[PDB]
Amino acid sequence: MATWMAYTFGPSENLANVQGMKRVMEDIEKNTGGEVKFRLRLAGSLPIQATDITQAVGNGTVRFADDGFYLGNVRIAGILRLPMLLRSQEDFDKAYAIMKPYVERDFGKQGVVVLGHFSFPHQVIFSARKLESLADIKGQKLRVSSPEQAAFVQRAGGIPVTLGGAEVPSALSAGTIDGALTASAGGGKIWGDMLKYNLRLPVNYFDGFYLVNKKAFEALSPEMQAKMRESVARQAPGTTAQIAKEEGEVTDALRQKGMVIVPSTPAMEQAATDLVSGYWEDWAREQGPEAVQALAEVRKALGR
Repeated sequence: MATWMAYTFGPSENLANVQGMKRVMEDIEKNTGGEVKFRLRLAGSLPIQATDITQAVGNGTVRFADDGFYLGNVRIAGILRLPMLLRSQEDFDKAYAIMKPYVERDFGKQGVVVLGHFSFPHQVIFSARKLESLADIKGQKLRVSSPEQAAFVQRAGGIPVTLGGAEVPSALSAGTIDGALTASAGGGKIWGDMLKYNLRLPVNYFDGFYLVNKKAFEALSPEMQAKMRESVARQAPGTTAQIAKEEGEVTDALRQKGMVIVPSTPAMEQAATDLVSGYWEDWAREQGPEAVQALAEVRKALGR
């Protein structure tokens, strides 16, 4: 009875997030007995910039999407990416139990309902320079993807360089950066011949939400709403799982290629947390009273 436009921030079909999106949509289609079918378009195939997916879902240009660039529209969710704060999906779950009402409220004001979440692994640290400890970060120029990552690197005595993934190769060859915060299955693989050390400190997750147009979703019968929710809840962890399996595989491959892999340790994590816990509170004050309050609750729940 309907075919819905779907969009993803993934630009090609080989990506684990895109495969996961397909699994979510397949489950929805089966579970609704074909009442809700999808046509998926990949990133760039529609004139929607990645940071504008939430607005495209909210106005119905597309009806369903994954989005990892929602922080511009849902600022209070930035707690979930503060450096060193979350160490596990159990930590995410604890934090999100607190964040959920704020996040659902603010997506809802913008015409969007949240149906699920998945995660990439932690962004960790790679460098062409020796990097086997937190002390080794000092004076290194490290590409970062956010002001929150910049704040971590700066606090660790490094020099953050905000660069997009595409500028990284020539930056490495020219020596204007030494390294980058990224995942093995992200930049690690494609930049791997230009990197030698990997300190697997769990700096922050990159992540996405499964988002549906609120008006289209609320127009479904109660039974079809529940089926759609069930399907996304069932499949979302599989997206996280596939991405995590690939991260492990690529890390093992990088080891065999000669990447020096330095695992994080409890002592190292504690030291790193002590460098940024103060910044979390500064960040929250900049974001306002709700962020301050929510952060207090999250920190109580996580014990850090």
